[PDB]
Amino acid sequence: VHRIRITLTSRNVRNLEKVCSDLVNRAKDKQLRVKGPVRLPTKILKITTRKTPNGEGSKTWETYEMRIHKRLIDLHSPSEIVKQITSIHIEPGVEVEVTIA
Amino acid sequence: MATSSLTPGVSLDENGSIKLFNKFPFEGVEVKDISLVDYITIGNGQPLPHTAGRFQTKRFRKARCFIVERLTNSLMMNGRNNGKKLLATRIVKHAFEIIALLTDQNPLQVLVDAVAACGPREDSTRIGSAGTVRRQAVDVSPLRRVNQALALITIGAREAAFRNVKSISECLAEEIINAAKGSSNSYAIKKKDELERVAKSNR
Amino acid sequence: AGVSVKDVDAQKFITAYAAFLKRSGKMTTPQWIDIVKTGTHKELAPYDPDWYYVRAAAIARHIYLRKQVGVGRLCKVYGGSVNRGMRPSHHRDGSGSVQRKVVQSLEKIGVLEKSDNGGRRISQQGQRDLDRIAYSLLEEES
Amino acid sequence: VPVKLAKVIKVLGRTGSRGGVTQVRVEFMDDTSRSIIRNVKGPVREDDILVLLESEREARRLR
Amino acid sequence: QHATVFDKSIIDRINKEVPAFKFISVSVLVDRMKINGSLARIAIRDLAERGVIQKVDQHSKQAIYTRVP
Amino acid sequence: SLVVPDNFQHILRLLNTNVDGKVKVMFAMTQIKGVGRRYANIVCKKADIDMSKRAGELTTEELERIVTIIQNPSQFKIPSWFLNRQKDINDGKSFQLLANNVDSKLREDLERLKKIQTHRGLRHALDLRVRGQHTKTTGRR
Amino acid sequence: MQSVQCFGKKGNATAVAHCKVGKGLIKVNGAPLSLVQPEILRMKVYEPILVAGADKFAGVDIRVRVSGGGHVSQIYAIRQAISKAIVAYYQKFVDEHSKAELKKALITYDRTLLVADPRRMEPKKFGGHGARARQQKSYR
RNA sequence: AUAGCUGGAUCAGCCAUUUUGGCUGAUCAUUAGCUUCUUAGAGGGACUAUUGGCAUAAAGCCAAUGGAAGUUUGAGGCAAUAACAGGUCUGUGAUGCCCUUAGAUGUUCUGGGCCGCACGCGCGCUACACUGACGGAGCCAACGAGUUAUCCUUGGCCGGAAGGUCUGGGUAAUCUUGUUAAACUCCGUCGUGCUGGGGAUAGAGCAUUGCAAUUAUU
Ligand SMILES: [Zn+2]
Repeated sequence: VHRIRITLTSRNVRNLEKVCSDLVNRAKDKQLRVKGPVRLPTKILKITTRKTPNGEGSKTWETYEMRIHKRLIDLHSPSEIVKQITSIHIEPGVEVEVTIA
Repeated sequence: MATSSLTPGVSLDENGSIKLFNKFPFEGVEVKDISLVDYITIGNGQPLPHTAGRFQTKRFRKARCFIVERLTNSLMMNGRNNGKKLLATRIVKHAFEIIALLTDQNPLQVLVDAVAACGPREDSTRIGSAGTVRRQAVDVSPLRRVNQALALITIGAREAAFRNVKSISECLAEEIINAAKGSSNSYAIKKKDELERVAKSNR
Repeated sequence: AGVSVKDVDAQKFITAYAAFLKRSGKMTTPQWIDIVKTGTHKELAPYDPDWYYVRAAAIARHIYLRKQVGVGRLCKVYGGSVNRGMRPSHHRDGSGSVQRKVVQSLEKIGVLEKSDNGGRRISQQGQRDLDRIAYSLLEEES
Repeated sequence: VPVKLAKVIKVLGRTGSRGGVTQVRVEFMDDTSRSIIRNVKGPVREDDILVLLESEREARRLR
Repeated sequence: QHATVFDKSIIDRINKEVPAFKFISVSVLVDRMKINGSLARIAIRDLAERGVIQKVDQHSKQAIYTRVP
Repeated sequence: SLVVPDNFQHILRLLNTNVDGKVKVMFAMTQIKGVGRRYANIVCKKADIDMSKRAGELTTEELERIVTIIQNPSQFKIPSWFLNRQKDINDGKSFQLLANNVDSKLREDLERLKKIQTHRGLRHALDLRVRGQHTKTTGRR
Repeated sequence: MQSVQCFGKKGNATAVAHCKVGKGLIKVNGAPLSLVQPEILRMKVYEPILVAGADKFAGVDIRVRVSGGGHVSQIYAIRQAISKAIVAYYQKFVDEHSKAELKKALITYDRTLLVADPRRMEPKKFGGHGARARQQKSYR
C-alpha cells in the first residue's frame, strides 16, 4: 500500500556505495521484502573545447568528461522507520529524494 | 530430405559436389603456367569471393588470399567506388559467367592463365642518386608478378570501359579471355611487352 | 501449411497484393493523381502510374509485420536521401499528406483499424487476407 | 632455351639506394650447380621460384 | 548515331538474327546493330513469350538469355 | 508489341520552335523553352497519349490537342500550385510561361527592374549577382 | 529437455539464438534461411550448413534474432550464432568425439564462423576528420 | 514491473484442429520468479606461459598450438630539462607604465558593417556519367540532447510538410527514442551524344524563427 522509493544519485562511487550498503543493511535488519540495490546506466556528458586562449597555435582540442551514477531503492518501511533511516543516512555529496505517490 | 524451410536442392547438390564455385567446378583447375605456384590459392574453394579477414597483418599474408578476392580488391579502384564491394562482386560474377558462356573451360582457369601470362618477368629499377640516372635490368618475385598482372588487368578494363556502351563486366571478361591466350589485343600484355623491352634496352 | 508472409518474397508479394487490391478498386485516389512526389526527398515523377495500389499493399504488409504505424513513422521509413543542391546529401522525411491519404484510404477499404497507445493496428480482415494471399502465392505453382 | 627456372633459398640482405630491390642467391633445377647472384625488384622469401632469361650476368651489387 | 525509324526491317532482322548468338543483352545488341535502347529491351520482352530464347537469371540492368539447345 | 510500319514526318515547327522528330517525347518537349521534366510528364499524362510512342508517330489531332492543353493549362484541371508564374505582375493571374513569350519576358523583366531603378537594377546593369553572395574569391572572370 | 543458447557478434552487431529439439523449422527472424535481405550474401550464411549437411540439422529447431550492425555484420552475426548454437547443442547432447570431429571439420573450413573476430575502428584523433588522415599543410 | 524472458486472469486471425497446437501478439504493475541479452560495484585473465630456433647458448630475438590478448594488449591522458625575444594587456574588477577624462579614447538609442570588388593565395564541397540519375518497393547501427516560468515532441484532423489547430508524453535508460538512417538490394526508364551527369546563374509566390529577412535568414 505504501511503497517508498528513494534515489541514490551521486558521482563518488565510494560514498554512494556506502550509502547504498547502509540502507540495504538496515533493510535486512528489519525485513521489508529485502529489496536489494538496482543499478542504472551511467549518464556521461562529453564536452570538447580548445586549450589556447588565443587563435595562434596548432589545432588542439581537449575533451572533458562528466559522468553521474544513479541507483533506485524500493522499501516497504513504515513512516517512522523511513524518517529514521533518512536521519541516519546524512552523508556529504549524496543527493536523495523519496517519492510517495 | 527437407524441412519446413524450402532448403533448395541446389545447395545440397553443391555440397555433394565437394563445394564447387557459385556456378563453376573447383576440382580440376590448377595453375598450368610454371613459375607461379605456391602463391595463388586455386585449391581454396570459397562460395563467395568476399572474405572479411586479415590480409595485411603479416609480411606475406597476402599470398594466401583468394585470387578472385584479390582481383575484386584491385577492381575497388576509382575512389568514387572505393568501398563498394557488392558492385565489384556482381561485376566479377557477371564477368565469370560470361566467360563460361563464351568458352566451355573453367573461367577460373582462364583467369589464372591470364594473370600468369600478364605477369612480368624482367623489370628495370632506377639507380638514382643523380649522375647518369640510368636503369638496370632486374627480375621480380612471383607475388609482385600477380600484383602487376592484377593492376594491369584492372587499369586496362577501366580504360576500356571508361566511356563506352559495353558494361564493366563485359570489358573485364574480354580482357581476361584475351590475356589468357596470345592474341596481342590485351593492354596488359602490351604493358608486359613494353616493360620487358625497356628492361632489355637498358640492360 | 501454416504459411505467412514471413517466408514470401518481398517485391513479388507487394506486386501481387497490389493486383489483389486493384481487383476491389475502391481506393478513390485524390486529385493529385500524378503530380505529387510523395515528399521533398523525391525530385521527379514516377514512371509507374499505378503506384498508389502498390503503396497501399506495402502499408498493409508493413502494418502486418509491425505493431503500430504512424504518419511521422511512415515518412521516416519512406523518405530518402535529398540532393540539397551542391551541398552534401542529407536525410529528410516525406510529406505527411500523402501518407495520411493512403492511411485513410486503407481504413475506408477495411484493412487498417485504429488502436490504443497511439497509432493503429491491423484489422481482422487484413490478417485473413494476408494469410489467404500468402497461401495463394505459395500454391500459384500448380 | 632462354627460359630456365631457378630456386632461391637464402638472401644476402636488402640492397639498393632506395632499399626497394633485394639481392638473393639463385639455384637452377636442371643444374644443381651454377649459383648466381641477381637483383630482384620483388619481395623474396626462402624457397621461392625465380624466372630469369639473361642467365649470364653475375650481378654483384646495385649502385 | 543509332537509327530509330521503324521501317519494317529491324523487326524482321532481329527475329531472323536471334539464333546467330546466344547471349542477348543491351551491351551486345548495340554492337550488333544501331539500336537506341528502347527497342533494345522492348524486342527482348516481346520475344520472351516465344520459345526461341530461354531465360537464365534476370536482373534490373540486364537479363541472361540462351538459345534453344 | 506495337505496329512497326507506322507514319513518320520528321520534325515540325511548334510555338516558333522545333520539336525533334525521331526522339522520345520527354526529350523533345525539353527543347521547347519553358518546359522542364515534371511539367512535360504531367501535361502529356493529362493529354492522354501513349508514352511508348515517340514524337515521330503523332497525328495532327493529338498534336493540336496537346498544344491547346499547354496553351490553357489551368482550364484542363491542371493544378495551379505547380504553375511557374502565379499572380502575374501585369496580368494579375497565374499565366503560363511559354517559349516565344519568354524570349521577350526576360528583357521585359529587365526593363521593369531598370526603369524603376532599384539596387537590383544597377546590379543587373553592372552584371553582378543580385543575391547576397560573395565575390571576394569566387565570381571571377 | 534438450536445449541450449548462444550468441554471435561482429563488432556493433549482435545475434542471440535459442536452440531446441525439433524436426527443422529453421528460420532467421521470421523469414527462413533461404529468404534474407541481401541476395549475393546468401552463401555466407549457408557456409556452416553445407559442411555438416542437413541430416544433423533434421533433429533441431532454431530461430535466431538479429539486431545491430550493417548488412555484412548481420549476416556474419547470424551465421556465427547458428554455428555456435549447433556446436553447443552437439557438445551438451551427443558424444564428445562427435563434437570433436564436428568442431575440427568446422575449424578446417572456417570463415571465422566459430572464433570471435576482434575487429574495431580506432578512435578519431583531433587535427583531422579521420583518425590518421589530416588536413594538408600549405607549407608556405 | 523506470528494460527484456516464461507461466498465468486476457482475446483476434485459418491449412491442420476437438489429445492435432505451429505463429504474431493484443494488456503486462492484473500477478509471480530470472537476468542468456541492459546497467555497474568488485574482479578473474597474458606474463610473449608452452615447447621449436638465434643472440658471447646472460640481458635480449623470431616462428607456432591453445587462448581474447601480444605492437609496452591496442588507442589516449599527465608528462623532467631548458630554448622561442612565439601568441594572448580585444577571455580575465590579472596588472605596471604612456595618454584621455566633460566638446570624455565613459555609458547609451537609430542608420550604414565586419558579407562592400577588373585580382593573387589557402582549407573543404559538386559532377565530369550506366559504378550514374530518376522512379516505386524490403530493410540494417552507435555516440549524444531536451521544459521553472516557457525546451524535445506524440495523436485525430485539416495543407502548397513550408506552416498553424486542440487536448497532450517528458525535471528524464519511464516521452521524443526502438532517433524502422544512409549506403544496399527486386523491378522499369534514361543509352550513350557537354542529354534525364552536373544546378554556376537569373525570375515569380508559400511559411516558421527573429522591433524585422533589401544587401533574396532557411
Ligand atoms: Zn570569456
